[PDB]
Amino acid sequence: PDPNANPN
Amino acid sequence: DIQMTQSPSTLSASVGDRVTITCRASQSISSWLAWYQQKPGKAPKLLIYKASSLESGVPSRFSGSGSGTEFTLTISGLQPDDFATYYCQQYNSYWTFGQGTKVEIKRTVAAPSVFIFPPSDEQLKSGTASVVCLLNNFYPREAKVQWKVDNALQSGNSQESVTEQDSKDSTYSLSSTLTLSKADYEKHKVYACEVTHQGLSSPVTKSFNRGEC
Amino acid sequence: QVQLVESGGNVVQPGRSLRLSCTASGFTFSSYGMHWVRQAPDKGLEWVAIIWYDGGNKFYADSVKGRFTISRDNSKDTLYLQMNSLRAEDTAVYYCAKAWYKIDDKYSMDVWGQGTTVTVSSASTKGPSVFPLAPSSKSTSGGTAALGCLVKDYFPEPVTVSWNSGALTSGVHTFPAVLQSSGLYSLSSVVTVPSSSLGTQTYICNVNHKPSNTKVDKKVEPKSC
Repeated sequence: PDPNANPN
Repeated sequence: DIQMTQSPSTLSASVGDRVTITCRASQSISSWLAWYQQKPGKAPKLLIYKASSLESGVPSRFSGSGSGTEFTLTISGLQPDDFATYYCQQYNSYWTFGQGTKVEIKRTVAAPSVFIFPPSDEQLKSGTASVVCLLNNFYPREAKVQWKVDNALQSGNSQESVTEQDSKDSTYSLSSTLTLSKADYEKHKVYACEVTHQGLSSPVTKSFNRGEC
Repeated sequence: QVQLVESGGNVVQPGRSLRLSCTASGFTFSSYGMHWVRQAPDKGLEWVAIIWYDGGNKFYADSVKGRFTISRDNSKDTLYLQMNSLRAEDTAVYYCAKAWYKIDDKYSMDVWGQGTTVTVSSASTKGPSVFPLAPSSKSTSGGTAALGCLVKDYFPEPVTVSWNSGALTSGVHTFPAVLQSSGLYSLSSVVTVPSSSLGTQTYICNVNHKPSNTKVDKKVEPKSC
């Protein structure tokens, strides 16, 4: 999974 | 990890000047670059995102440009509120920051006043001797301080401390403290600190003889 | 508006644990990811961890992986950082930051809190020793004399220094503390006064170390050489 992807 | 480096580390400027800070990345981060501003004792504040997009509420004198590995932050018409440290940050792969660029107030070059303090008799009873060299009210901040004991250069037994820029005269002050045991302090005579600063035509020496004063 | 308040920072021995909190207000906390970022001179600005809005996806920096755990309680609008097996290099100011509401392929943080300070050391609490930095012929230039006090071997930070109980403030320079190899801090506070006032004016430095409940007054006597 991408850490910089949408976390909201 | 993507390494972020800023240039310069310290920028000297005046109100009204147009200044530019440079940020470089170890590998391409596309346009995923953010700029923040931090004042001493305060939190970072977002200024620019996506390299060029201004955050809402940030004045239009802040503008950004750049892509890939090289980026710039430009402040057009510096205001007193703009004197602070600015950090770039990549968010392409995790989050890494630059070391920071401090924007300071530029003033005329002022040479330091060099004073030396031998250890007190009260400290010597405790078994330690501290010699303090004081560089007072100098600009710019770059200065070289070396300790010589009986003409022998000292290494690894001194610590330096510098104040932030003074709010009234825009100067810096620095202290260098040579720490020795009581027994090692008592076997030498001449204790001297040598100061190199732009305001001085040549290195300046401030010395004392142990026990004379 | 958006408000983030950190708490929990304290002095902790190496190898022990500490729990930090970030209490949020002014935004719908349950809809945003949250970050922990730390700051120190040896580390600059260093990202620590991120947690997704629901508390499932968590990523950590290698420097803390296996020792720090990030969590959140959305019913309390509170973010947590559980720090285990703390090291001296973990000493820093710890900030909590909200992930921004900017829709794009990549995301970062916008709003930061005020920060809470974590100091990891094995040193015991100790009040400072105050030694005079006496004025002399070697501390004079143009009718102005420099004098000061050496505040040495105290733990932990901070100390406050005043001169003549606050009556003398102009020309004062209290330097930032340095950490000695013994683990104890030391600093000096100096002031420039007219040489002509050395015989007429008494000068005393006032050092307070609240962690040790230590208040010290030290008269600096002028030297006749």
